[PDB]
Amino acid sequence: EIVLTQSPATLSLSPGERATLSCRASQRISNDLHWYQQKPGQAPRLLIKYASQSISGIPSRFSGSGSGTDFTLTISSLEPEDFAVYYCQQSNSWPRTFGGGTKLEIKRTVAAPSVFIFPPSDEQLKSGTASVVCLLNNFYPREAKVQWKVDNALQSGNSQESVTEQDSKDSTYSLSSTLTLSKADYEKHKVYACEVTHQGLSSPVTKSFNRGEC
Amino acid sequence: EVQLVQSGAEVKKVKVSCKASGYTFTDYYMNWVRQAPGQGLEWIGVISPYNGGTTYNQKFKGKATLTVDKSTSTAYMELSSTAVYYCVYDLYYFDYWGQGTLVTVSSASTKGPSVFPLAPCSRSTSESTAALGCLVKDYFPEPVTVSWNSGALTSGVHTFPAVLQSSGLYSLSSVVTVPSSSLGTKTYTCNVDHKPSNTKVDKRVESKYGP
Amino acid sequence: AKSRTIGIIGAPFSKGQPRGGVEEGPTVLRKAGLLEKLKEQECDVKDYGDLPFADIPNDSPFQIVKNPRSVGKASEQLAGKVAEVKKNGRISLVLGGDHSLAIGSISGHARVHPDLGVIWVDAHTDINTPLTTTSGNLHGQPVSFLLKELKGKIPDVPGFSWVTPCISAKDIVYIGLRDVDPGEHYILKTLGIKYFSMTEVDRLGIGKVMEETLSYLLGRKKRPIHLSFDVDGLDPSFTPATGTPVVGGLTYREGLYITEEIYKTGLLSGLDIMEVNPSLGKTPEEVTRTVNTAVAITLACFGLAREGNHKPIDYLN
Amino acid sequence: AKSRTIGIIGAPFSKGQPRGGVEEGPTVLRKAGLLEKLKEQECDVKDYGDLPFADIPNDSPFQIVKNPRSVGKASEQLAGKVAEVKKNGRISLVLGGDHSLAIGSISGHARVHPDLGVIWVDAHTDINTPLTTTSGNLHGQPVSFLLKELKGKIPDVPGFSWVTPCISAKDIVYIGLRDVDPGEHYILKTLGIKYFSMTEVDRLGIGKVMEETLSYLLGRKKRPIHLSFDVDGLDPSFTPATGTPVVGGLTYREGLYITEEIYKTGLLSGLDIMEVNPSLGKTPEEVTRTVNTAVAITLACFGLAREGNHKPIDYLN
Ligand SMILES: [Mn+2]
Ligand SMILES: [Mn+2]
Repeated sequence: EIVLTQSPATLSLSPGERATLSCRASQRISNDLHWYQQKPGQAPRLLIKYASQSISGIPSRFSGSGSGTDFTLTISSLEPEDFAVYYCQQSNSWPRTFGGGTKLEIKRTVAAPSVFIFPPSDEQLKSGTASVVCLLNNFYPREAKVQWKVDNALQSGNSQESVTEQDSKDSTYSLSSTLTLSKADYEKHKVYACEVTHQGLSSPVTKSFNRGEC
Repeated sequence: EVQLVQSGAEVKKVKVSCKASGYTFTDYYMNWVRQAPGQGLEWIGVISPYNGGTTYNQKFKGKATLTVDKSTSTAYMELSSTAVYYCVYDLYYFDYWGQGTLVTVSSASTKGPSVFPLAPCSRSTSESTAALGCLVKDYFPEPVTVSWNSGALTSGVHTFPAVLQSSGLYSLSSVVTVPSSSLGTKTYTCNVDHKPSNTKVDKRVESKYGP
Repeated sequence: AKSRTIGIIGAPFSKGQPRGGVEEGPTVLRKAGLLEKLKEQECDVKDYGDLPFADIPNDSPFQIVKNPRSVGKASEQLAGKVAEVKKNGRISLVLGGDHSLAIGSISGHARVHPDLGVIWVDAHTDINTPLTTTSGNLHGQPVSFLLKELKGKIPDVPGFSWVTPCISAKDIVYIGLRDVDPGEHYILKTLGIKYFSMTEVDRLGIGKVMEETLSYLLGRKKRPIHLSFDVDGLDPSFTPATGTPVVGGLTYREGLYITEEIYKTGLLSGLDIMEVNPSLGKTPEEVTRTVNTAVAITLACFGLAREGNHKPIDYLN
Repeated sequence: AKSRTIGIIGAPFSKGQPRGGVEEGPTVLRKAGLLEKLKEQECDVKDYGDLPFADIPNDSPFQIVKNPRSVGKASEQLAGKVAEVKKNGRISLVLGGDHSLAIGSISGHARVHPDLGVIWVDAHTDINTPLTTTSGNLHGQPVSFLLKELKGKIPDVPGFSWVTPCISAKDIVYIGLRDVDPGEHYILKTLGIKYFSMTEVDRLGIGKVMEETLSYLLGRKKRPIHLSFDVDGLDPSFTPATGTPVVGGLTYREGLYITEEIYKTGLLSGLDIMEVNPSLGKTPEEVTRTVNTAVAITLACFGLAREGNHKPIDYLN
């Protein structure tokens, strides 16, 4: 039970220079942790024996440093395929704590989301529910706010959100909030505005429609 | 090499296989570890192949029970009533990761989705490269497989992850595409194929007698 | 430096003893991480790999002495490799295995350095002759082949033709005897071998014991000391995962003190770690305790003091 | 009497260390019953309550040094309270908490008694300067602020303006060092601070160690001794429920002997018990063992001999 603190929680960095990380322990484990490369949708992949030593041809860029609590992982030759949720894990104390996740992301520039709201379908109105989907597409970073306005009423608790992973192509993200209402509260209002606050947007863009409009 | 066969995906409201293969058994220690979805890694336990030496986690000694099958190189971790699971060897390291075994803690029944899309032909109001997307709603279990016009439209495809309802544990996905406004005589059919319920959904959306 | 210049030699061997599993000595001690824990302090670590020990299928025993030829071939290969890495001027860190390999470990060491001294740290004396044994397991019999005073008392065991006795009885020191045969106690009193059993340790304190040991060995002449070390000589609270756990053994602190004093001699020349059986841990945590204990012992043989170390530059910068 | 006249000061504080839970030091040590166990033998027990430590929200760290201002305010409040209860002529029993509070504990004690001596019993030296730390957790850094010889080596950490170094390097004694940073070992060898690490304890025996300690401190002059005590300095078999358990520590018997000798000096002036974390017991029985250990240590600091005590009247009546 030694808490491993990964001081970069998440991180975004370009294909480029060094990307040194840190797993700071709670005690002096004295050069007794490891390093992992859990790619998305993958089992984790071990990188380092004991703050060093490059296990089994893991290629050229995963040097570490020890002695004796501040344990680092340098990414010297960044190699942008290496963007994965990293983990440190102690060895010589029980029970075997891991890190938390040290997500390396792609840095490009801040992009505005192409915002696309969608009415609930008449098929969904033929189901008795109503889910309003407002897209945020091809933007950077994940730092976004979706605010629902139902005849200009700031609502919450009726919306579920979904984040894409960062694209290999254009390094963007794609969001949607699914403002799921009943059929009755849907019919009570028309103006269904999606206030989108994102860094690529200079103003909080309210993407709106009316009930029975399109 | 040290290669593993794990089994398998299950839904429970519970044994997990980990078949050792490609090497000499009783040389490396079966070490179970889980990962909650979207979370870190939670170590579980280490059993020897010589004997069932438990040394479980403090928190996992009740729910998780590791057993040994030292004759046929599989080993088993059993459970009583929400994450993905892994078996690794080389207890000081962790280099010999298994497949990945998702178990859901679920009470939902197997159902096909109810897609409530919008696929307008990029003529909503005035925008050239306007979007469209399907609303893959109320399916169980994971996953759905969505393809646009039998996978024809591949650019602009943005499959969103299955956000899980607090309603009936019927998760929700949505896949969207951005065509152009000079594509008005082109329908775009998301082909949602929820295979564990064997349901195949094809969609499109028209206008409402516009100008 | 002169000290902490290490050749590491594994020896995954088990045929000198019954309980299979001490072949996973080198596997475990390397996978727990030993080379790594050496290389922070200025340890010129050079592994030489585990030795490819053969398998004679028709290992026809002697009367009581079981599996003689495989052990003889094993220690011959080991004696060659250990003498080879002492030609490199390193410190022959050997780990096994069992005590039967210490025959070759001290034999090849004596090939290079004939004037050595042995500190045999074990719960047992391991001085069974092939006549005086009862098990005939050869980890009970390494010492009898190396004492020159038992020449003539040693039958020509098949596989040990290359063996020559190398030390005298007045150059070996036992520390931590607590399980001794009648034959072993008879020979030990017969040869006048200086020993510090647990009686004398409880009498004197481990500081006084180590001081008398180094006065008994190095008080005449500076000579390369070959510490060889059983892990069962410690009390099995600290090392449960070993072959012959005998209660009332040495504590962890005392063994650390032994190793620190032997390092501060600076005449350490070859270190042997035997009898590590990971298959005897009732939990893998027990194995973890035994292995971390043995690794801490080995690290304390190479400068890692409990008072700590520092690389000799100003840290106030 | 002069001795066993106690001010008890709790300090439910944790911000010098990462693992939250050592705030339940005073809660547990009072709920286990400590005041009560004092009051049978003639202990003028006066609690002074747990100190109301504030919460600075914008505790902006230094580079490595984390949470400086809350720790500085905490030790300042503690130094005021400890000097206040030494104005009462009592013995400042302080319990926390962590070693960061020992700054104020020895500071306020030195305000009243400038000629004190520190016996810093801990598995660690805690002599990290803000330059030489790696964690920056301030329980690794109390001693650097109190040494006059590190003046100039101490950057002006925000919150520690009131701090003045108070003791010399030749007046502090370590007992039980077994986990020392390279910077810590470098400074410890640099200042010539007399220490008794586990090496010297295993060499000498705890009787000889305590005798040399009291000869080193009081052999020149009778002066008030401030024993400050970590519970991880004991072996973690006896004290598992603490922050940095380091194996191969002091046994329970040896710690009791230390405390009994310090009582028989009669120059005990201020006692500090730190690093008790009940949240680190894997079972509450482990917490029970740690707390009963620490309570027995404290009681043996106030006359409770293992040979026993008697009130000086004839019991044959
Ligand atoms: Mn032995
Ligand atoms: Mn301490």
